[PDB]
Amino acid sequence: MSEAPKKRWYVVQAFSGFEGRVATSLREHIKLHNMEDLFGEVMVPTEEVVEIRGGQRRKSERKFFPGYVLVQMVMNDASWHLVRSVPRVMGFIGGTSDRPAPISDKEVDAIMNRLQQVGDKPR
Repeated sequence: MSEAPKKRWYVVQAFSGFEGRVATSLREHIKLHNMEDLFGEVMVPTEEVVEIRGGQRRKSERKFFPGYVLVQMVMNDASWHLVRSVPRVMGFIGGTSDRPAPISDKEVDAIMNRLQQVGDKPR
């Protein structure tokens, strides 16, 4: 491209429990529409399976944020339309439901950083 391309991170809203599968669907739709060029690195704050271990106490809460996924890609009419075609997808998260405002790359790292955070010392 005459001008250096810029990659931006976008948030994807999906139903809880299927957030992991939703990401897999992107690879299929993107691979079929050859949109991989736009998608750079998708993030998955949820695991396809769950661990037997759980909160030490029921009163305790979870800092995990299911239903939210981060994906790096360029905002365009193709990808955008491709995202809507993705099944089990509520929509995008940004200023409006038709154009997700881009966020700094460091901000995207903070979101995933929260998932790594654990309640080693519950109070």
